Amino acid sequence: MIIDKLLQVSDGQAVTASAASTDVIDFGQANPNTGMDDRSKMVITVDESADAAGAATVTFSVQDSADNATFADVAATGAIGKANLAAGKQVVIPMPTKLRRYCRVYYTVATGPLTAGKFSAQVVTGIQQNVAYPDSPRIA
Amino acid sequence: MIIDKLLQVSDGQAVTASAASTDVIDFGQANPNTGMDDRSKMVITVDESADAAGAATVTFSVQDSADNATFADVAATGAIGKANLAAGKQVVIPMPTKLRRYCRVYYTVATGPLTAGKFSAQVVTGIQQNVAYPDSPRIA
Amino acid sequence: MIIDKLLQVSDGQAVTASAASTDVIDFGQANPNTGMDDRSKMVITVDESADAAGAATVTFSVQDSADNATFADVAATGAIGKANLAAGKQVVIPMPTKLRRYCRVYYTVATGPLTAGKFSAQVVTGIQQNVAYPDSPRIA
Amino acid sequence: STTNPTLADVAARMTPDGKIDPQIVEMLNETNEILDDMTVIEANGFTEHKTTVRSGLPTGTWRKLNYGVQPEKSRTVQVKDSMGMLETYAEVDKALADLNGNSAAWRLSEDRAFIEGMNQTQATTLFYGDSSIDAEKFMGLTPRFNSLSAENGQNIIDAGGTGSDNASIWLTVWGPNTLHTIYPKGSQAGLQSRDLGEDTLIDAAGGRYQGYRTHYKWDIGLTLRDWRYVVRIANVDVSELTKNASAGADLIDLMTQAVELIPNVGMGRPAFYMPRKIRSFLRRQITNKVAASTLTMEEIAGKKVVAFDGIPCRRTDALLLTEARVV
Amino acid sequence: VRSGLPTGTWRKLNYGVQPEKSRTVQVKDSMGMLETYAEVDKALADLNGNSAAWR
Repeated sequence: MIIDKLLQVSDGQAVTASAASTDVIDFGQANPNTGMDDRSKMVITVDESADAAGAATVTFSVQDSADNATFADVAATGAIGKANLAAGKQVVIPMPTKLRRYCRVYYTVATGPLTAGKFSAQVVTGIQQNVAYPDSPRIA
Repeated sequence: MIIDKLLQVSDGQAVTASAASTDVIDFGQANPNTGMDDRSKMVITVDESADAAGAATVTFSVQDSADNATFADVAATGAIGKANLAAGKQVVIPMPTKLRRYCRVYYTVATGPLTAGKFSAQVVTGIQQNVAYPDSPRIA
Repeated sequence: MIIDKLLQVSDGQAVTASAASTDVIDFGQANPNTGMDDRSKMVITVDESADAAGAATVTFSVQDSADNATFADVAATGAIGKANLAAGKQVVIPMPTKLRRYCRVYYTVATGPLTAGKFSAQVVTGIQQNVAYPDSPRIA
Repeated sequence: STTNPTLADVAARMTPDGKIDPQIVEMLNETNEILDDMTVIEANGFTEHKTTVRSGLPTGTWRKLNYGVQPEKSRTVQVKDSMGMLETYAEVDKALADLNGNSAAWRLSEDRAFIEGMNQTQATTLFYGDSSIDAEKFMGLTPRFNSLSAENGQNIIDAGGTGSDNASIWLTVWGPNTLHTIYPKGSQAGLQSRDLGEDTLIDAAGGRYQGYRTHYKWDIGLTLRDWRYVVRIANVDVSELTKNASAGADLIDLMTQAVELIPNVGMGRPAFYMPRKIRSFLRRQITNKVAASTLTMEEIAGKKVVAFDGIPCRRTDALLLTEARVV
Repeated sequence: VRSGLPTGTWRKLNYGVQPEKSRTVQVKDSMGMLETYAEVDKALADLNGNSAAWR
């Protein structure tokens, strides 16, 4: 999986409270709409695990702003549970089609606070997803 | 005397107690074994002088380890006396033939503690060693 | 391993108490400084073994003198333990870089005294040393 | 504390009374060969390789008389999978390389070790490619077949071992539509050693340095179009192997049943990849089964395995011998 | 004799990865001389004419 280091935000951020990503992506325009390249997508990988007091959930969500100051959600995942965040779980959020300057990634954490677990968010084209599909399944 | 920025260890350490060197050389292998090189050799320079309560000696000695933690001497000089350590006296230790990862230089100081004297250790190829030799000595 | 019959000292000496070498090398000059050949090196080879009541160590050390009267260390090894002195172990001392007339070999035996063990000390140019090196080491 | 590493004054370490040692004995190079055997085709998507694969058949129906039945729809999912780039620079302070003029001789002796280091890494990663942990690497042969529950789980053959001292053998078919590597638009595969020439460096302080540098791109991905064409023979406890196909796990049946697992070896070309340790016990086990049969006096050594079943059986070192047993 | 290969890295776009170094140690091995003289009194080799036959 190729990654652009510049489109990388949250390099390996330790998500404990419901906090935002470290870096905020700045496009060189008011309406990048790079959701429109029909190719870009946010990926959040997980390490090491959704360790928590539990039961907790982590909602990954992309946010836009006009300026780097006040954000609002443009895509969201849903309450992905702890123990669905084993080391190695690509949560893909497709890039929203109407992007504005300054995209960020927020982590909506359901109580209690996550105690250990990093996540790395990046815009790629595109993910490595080739899971095996059944064949017979009578044989087998 | 040409020098490797990295093979410099203990830059001008004001060795007062019988202490080990500041920096520990980490070779990148289980067995650098650079004595077989027949070229590398440790040099410890002295400045300004091994002034102390006296009469004191500093036994310079190299140490190996498997890991950067527990050392054992692999070569040594002997009790080099004070006033044999004026500013400008290289005590050269040829490099032990059977080195390990992580080499360092220990300054074994016999009592009393040194009051002044830095020592500069580095691995070079090779030492600048030109002692003057007699002439006749009849004439004159 | 080529040997000069004249630099040969301690042919197969039973070093039991902490003693000196039998024979003393007399170079024909005040300061041979034979470390500068960067080629000459002391070797103490072992036979048959360091049997002692144990656990004992043998710190081999080269000594110079101005005249053949009092010796002083100019090189040393460190406490080579018993059970590292099986029949067949070259313990190499690189030639001290600053030699005087009359070099000898001292065997500083840490207590208790050795019950059996011969040693061969001689200056050679240079040693036969071919240590086994890794393979992969993943396979196998 | 511990100081290092670009290229410390151990050019000394590579020379004689003289120049850089040409005849250097290349120790840690191993002769694994998927890299030679592997097929390379440009990947089709932007930096991934899409592949449409049939997911559901229309079934048809037995139809009772006078009754107009449902139309069917053949459902079909597609999968895309990515590449990764593996590349490195190789710098030396120009002052260190220049002495005794072994500037070129050095660049060279260092280079041989770089080629070998890349093959070493590429093949070690083609088998243990975790794109789920390392993110940056393309995903290889494990854990595409890992848990026995996975849809290609039938294709991994449990050798029946247990504990950590156990390998796996691979059986694949390299060909356009069953398994291949993929390289980008428009970077070519594989390993490109471009020599950057002399250029300035930076001392960590800022304090100027100056040196040579060499690049080594080699960017591959890996289509596994369908897991039906790849079968893994897992938990081969290697300590328990015996030449008498006796205690522990036999290779020859565990190997042919892997051959029967492939739906027709038609295209492109099959290959077994076994750890060298396995290849040896394989040679011995074969001659031992044939020994109770018909082997001549002179063919007592046993021809080294070449074609197991008319499938080249390739030795690959960059393949772990102490692998965790696959639950 | 080669002691270590450079390991390389996978690099994400726009991000320079560290240079590698190929470590390599050397091992030397010695000789020994094996020789003898073989003297014969010249008179003994010459007699009954076997100088070269004896030699």
